[PDB]
Amino acid sequence: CKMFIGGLSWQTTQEGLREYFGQFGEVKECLVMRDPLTKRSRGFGFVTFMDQAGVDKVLAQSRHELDSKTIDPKVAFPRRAQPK
RNA sequence: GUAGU
Repeated sequence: CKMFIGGLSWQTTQEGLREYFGQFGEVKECLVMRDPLTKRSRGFGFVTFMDQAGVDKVLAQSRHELDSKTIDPKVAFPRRAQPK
């Protein structure tokens, strides 16, 4: 599982991602790659599902939209989470 | 308003 989420609004948050992505399955993780000085979302983030069956639905649907902006969700390039 | 560990 795990997906990159492009085309977001500058008003989108990772709680707002969970609010939209909870329609396809329970999310295991959500992120928005925002600037900490200007609070701009950069127009993108990430979401992980508790099962692949939520990833399957997000790929199978032809269009997505959050805060009146067309979003572009896709399979995430592999990475390793760091402990803290 | 589009690539993170």
